[PDB]
Amino acid sequence: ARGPKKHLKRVAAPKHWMLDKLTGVFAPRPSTGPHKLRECLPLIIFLRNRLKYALTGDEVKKICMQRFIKIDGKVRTDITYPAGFMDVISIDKTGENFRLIYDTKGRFAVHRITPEEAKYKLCKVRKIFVGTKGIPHLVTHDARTIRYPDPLIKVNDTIQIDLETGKITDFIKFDTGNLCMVTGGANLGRIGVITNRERHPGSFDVVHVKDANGNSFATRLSNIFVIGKGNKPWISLPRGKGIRLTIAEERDKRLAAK
Amino acid sequence: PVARSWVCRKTYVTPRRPFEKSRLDQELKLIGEYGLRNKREVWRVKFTLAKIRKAARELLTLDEKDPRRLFEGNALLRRLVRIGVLDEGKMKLDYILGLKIEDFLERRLQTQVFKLGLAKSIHHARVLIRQRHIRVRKQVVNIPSFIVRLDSQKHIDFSLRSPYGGGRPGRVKRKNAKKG
RNA sequence: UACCUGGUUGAUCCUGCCAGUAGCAUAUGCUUGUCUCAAAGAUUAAGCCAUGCAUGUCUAAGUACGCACGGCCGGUACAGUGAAACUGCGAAUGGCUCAUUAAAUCAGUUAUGGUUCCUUUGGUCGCUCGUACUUGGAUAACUGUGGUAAUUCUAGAGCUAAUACA
RNA sequence: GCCGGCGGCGACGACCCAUUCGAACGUCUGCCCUAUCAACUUUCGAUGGUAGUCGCCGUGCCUACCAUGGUGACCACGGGUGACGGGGAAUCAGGGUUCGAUUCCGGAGAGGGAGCCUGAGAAACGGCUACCACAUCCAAGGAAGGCAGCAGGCGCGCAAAUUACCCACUCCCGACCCGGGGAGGUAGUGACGAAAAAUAACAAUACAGGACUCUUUCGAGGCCCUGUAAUUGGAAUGAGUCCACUUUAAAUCCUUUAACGAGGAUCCAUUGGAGGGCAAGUCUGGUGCCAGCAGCCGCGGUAAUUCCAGCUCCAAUAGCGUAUAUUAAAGUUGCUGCAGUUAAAAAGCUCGUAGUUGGAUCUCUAGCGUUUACUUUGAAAAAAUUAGAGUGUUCAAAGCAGGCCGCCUGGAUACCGCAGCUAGGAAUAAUGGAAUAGGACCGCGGUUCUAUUUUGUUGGUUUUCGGAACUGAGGCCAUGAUUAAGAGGGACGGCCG
RNA sequence: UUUUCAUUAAUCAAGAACGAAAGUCGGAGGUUCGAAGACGAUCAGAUACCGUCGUAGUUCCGACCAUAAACGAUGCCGACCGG
RNA sequence: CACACCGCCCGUCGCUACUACCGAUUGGAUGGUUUAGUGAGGCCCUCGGAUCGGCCCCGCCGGGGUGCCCUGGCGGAGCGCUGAGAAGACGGUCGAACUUGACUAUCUAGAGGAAGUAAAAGUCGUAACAAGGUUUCCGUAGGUGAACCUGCGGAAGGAUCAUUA
Repeated sequence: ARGPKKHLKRVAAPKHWMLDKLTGVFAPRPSTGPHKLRECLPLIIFLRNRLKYALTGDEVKKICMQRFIKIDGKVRTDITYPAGFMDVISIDKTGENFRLIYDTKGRFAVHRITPEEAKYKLCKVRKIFVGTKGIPHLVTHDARTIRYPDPLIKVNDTIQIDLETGKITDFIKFDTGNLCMVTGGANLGRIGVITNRERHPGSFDVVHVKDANGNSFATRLSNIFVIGKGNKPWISLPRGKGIRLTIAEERDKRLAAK
Repeated sequence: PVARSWVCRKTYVTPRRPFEKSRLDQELKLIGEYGLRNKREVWRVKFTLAKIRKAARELLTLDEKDPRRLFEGNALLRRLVRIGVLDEGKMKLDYILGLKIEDFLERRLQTQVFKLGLAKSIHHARVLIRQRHIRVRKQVVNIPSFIVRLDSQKHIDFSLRSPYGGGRPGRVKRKNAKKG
């Protein structure tokens, strides 16, 4: 069609939001921002559907327009603003801080953090370039362009940024025997340790990840995010420890709890 | 575009040959025994049984160590133990094929209301249920085709409001009491 | 539920089709108590349309000398609500329909190291060695005189704004 | 506010880079019927080359000058399509066949073509400009058109609803918490179709009723059944009427609940059949090969099991006929899986290109190994749909919820042709590794050039080491050709017709 | 056949060779038989069967034509299965 | 043939109904390709300059600086020299559309011509099924109201699986 699309049909929305069929015809339609439309989360969904604070669409803008909600220590009134992976949502009214981490089954989970941990965030560097009198530059997965990076930071490494400033505190290299998390494909939300990468020139690089419970799986390089140094994570994990336990013991656990 | 679902399903299959003695008899025996309204209700239970049997048959063909067969098999058997057409002893997938229409028609609320001695005939039970006299747990049901769960069996009581149970005279008794 | 049954002969065994049997959709007939869910001018004519409506929009924050309102304080440029109009943005989304279209459309897979991109989100914005304590002209709105049988037609005259135009 | 200058919190802006939403051009593989379409394209660009032009860029996109190419029985080109393409739908043993205008994705067009302004984005039509076809007003000078948006009307036809109410929900747009939206929501019409489910149940009477016990029979019972009783009896009740709520933007419907409401419970169940196929009457009136029935075979000509009726019975049941497209039946399109002596069918006969099929045999040193097909694994692959886990919608079709006395939960999982990526296997099937030996493997002679270490650094000559093609010889390989098909060609020998 | 070549094969859209009798063009020759036609019989009628005659043809040389119950109504190549 | 040879059955010609084919009318109708000629409208280029400002020079003149310069009012004209700029015009390009011939898709009335199928009490014969009273059938050729008859060469699906040293 002519020009860009403005709407989004409800059934055409990405599955990990878990919008039901009958509520309406349209969906939230995440607006342009740091994270991709397919792999983000509108605040209207997070507030209304996940935290169960707002009932209707009006209550969400009535919350947001009173400027009670910050994303990465910055006030956002846009109810369809895309907050994606590693983004820290802060409610300073009720003093509640959330980090958006994918759960085992492959969706953003309502994972609370201490206010002391809502100071920094981890970020995967997309590229590294230099320009105009050679001040080198870095670009990350949440589109934060940072000047004068540490020259030890190469492409596909992770960096820890203080949210109040815009400067790198510490960084993790992408090497063998490092804790990573999958952010795309069948294995989305699984945490594990790198074993090796198999470089395919002129094509996608494939990496092999071993889980804590002896489960080994492969994934594309683009869908990898280093979260810890060695085996120890630099952030809190969700309810489960990123362990994909199968339907058999899912049933056994559920029936055991009953 | 409208915010409506069009997910609707047929619950009965008509017979291939419309007029056939031996068959018509067998269906009329089932109606007569369990006071069913019409032959749709017999075909409904045949269709549901057939689908359970087809699920069991297509599970058997997979190998005995397959995770999918194990999980699906256990879930099917659990549900058929839950509804009360099997027991813990006979809880093998092979035995699913050895069920029949009688086993499923026994679990109708109409049948159980008759078998527990609330009603004094198979025809009386269907009326009594439909008239809002019967209730399971604390829920007043008026659905003859309510398939009763094994654990939910031990309490089918008269709905408290009911004249028969609750203790409130109806139109006939009220009218006879006023003209008495 | 991996199914068949009538029909060529005086009778028989075949080839073979016609007829029956069940499902699904469009029409249509007669019948029609309760309750939930629910398709619906596609086929023929992407044939033709009276009438009404379907795209508009203001925050403390671009332009307020409409008394249209009452309010201070009375030598306080501008108390405020705010029609109108200039300015900004939207109107390229949505909805409808299936005429076209046969390696075309389209689907799965890869490429832009061969290109553009409003907007959002980051970066950048005394890095340049050469009236400023704020420069210039107009035009709406408004008032006043009009033309045409006629339209969301507009000419002439008198003022006045900028995040308009310089 | 701080000692006439210096400042904090925003909002509008902004050249350029990154990002998000895209968009546009491409890459590989995949589509229905037609030979009564066999050669097509290149005058006027067809295929490629060099240089430009134009464009946001790559490019015959276009111009100039050259070359003579490019596609095609592996079906080009041309014609047809009651053809928008997919996700899907119906049917169904396994294989398949048929449909997919229609709610999600992509494409296209606003009566037919063409041209353009504005803008980041349009060749926009609820923007403009012209022509073609239709048509509105008119003072005849001129003016104004676009429902394949929602209603509604005409036409067309076998075929399809209200000139309704609201931005409250889901979202979109704007300077914007505040405005607007026939997107969308809610009613009305609605037997397109799908789920649940009324039209009675129980008790008491008599049977020249049935079974069970006693008597050899007759004839004896609160043991269990029975109806064509308008016989007898109170008990239960939704359909309707109609308060009050709840529901809702406001209402409606439903659920909830006062009052009324069942004895031909006249508060009445229909649509098709009753010779066979095929469940049900050789019962009684009427008609007389006339009227009609009959999908097919057949029934009717004065005793009609079949017509028009009465009575009775059967089938499915709030539904059941009839017509027509389509699927199974059809192993009557046959890949699985059919036929071809006589039922329909092997060319009169031989050669022959394309096509298909094809005899034994051979047990790893950052680069490889001779390359595939085949098979197993891995990542990638939109939801909805389909299968399928969990969950008492009061059950179910559904829905994605819910459950416990502020809490503990769920929103799984599988499949996803083909082709393209990834790592194992090496049976099976193609292909080749050395035949006038320029064949492998080893150390040996020289020609040209170069690496950019070196004579602490620096300028001129000559070098080696690091690395190539060309060669004049040499040693070694257990040096190199599998067999010769009751496959086939050819040779020769004596006949034969 | 104690010879040779060493997979060169099988079956075949397109495209080819041949193809009875009759039939059509030109030349040669015409014995017999004989479509057409002329008569004589039989017959209700016979335009046929039977008989007498007879043109084209039947025969040869050079061009065409491409069909038959062109039949074993039975495609070709290869293996196995009784006397 | 089975109603059983008093059987079955073939064609011409005859009446009726329903289909289709051929056909002079160089038949109309609608739509698509195009030879040739014309060319609305935009867009581009080269011009064009209706109008609208500014710079200027004096006439009547205030104040400051020191006859001259800056500073305030106004009117005149210089083809003076700078900017803006509408109508219109040559040329270029995209190009709807129009006039005339040609090619071609479908439907469409048609004098008259010549078929097929169904209708079963029409008429003339009896071709076939028996050795069907001339065995039947195939290919080709000629001739008859009609089935058919005849020549030449085949076939048995014949009425002969056989005929003798």
